Amino acid sequence: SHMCDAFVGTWKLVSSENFDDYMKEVGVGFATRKVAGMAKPNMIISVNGDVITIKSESTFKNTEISFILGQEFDEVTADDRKVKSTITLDGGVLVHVQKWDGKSTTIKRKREDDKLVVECVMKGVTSTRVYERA
Ligand SMILES: C=CCn1c(S)nnc1COc1ccc(Cl)cc1
Repeated sequence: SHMCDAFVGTWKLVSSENFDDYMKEVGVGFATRKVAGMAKPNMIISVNGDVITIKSESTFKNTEISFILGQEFDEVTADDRKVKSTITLDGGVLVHVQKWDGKSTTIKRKREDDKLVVECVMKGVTSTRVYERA
């Protein structure tokens, strides 16, 4: 009974494009790029009241964020950046902006057919990561 409804569930990574180039743009080092690029995460999304939780479980590094839309929070990313994040809903798309060290990256998550498509942008470099229901 909320529009974030169509994101809720357990999702498994099924394709990725350009993720190595995105990670380079972000500043991820060689060994982390290689190990992280292998990972096939499951993404678990839930909602409880105003609080959204997004968990990522993988061979590389389990993560979990909980947040309220529009309200900034601290996040330690899988690659160990300490970032300040704000997530909003813009026309049905969850828009996640991460700021650190004067840099910014945006991760958009949207439902498209039976997929959840994740677009990660750092400057001119975009990676597209497609998830299907587990
Ligand atoms: C950015 C995309 C969000 N995401 C997806 S989709 N799968 N894993 C992640 C978490 O972000 C990472 C950032 C840098 C590295 Cl090295 C590894 C993961």
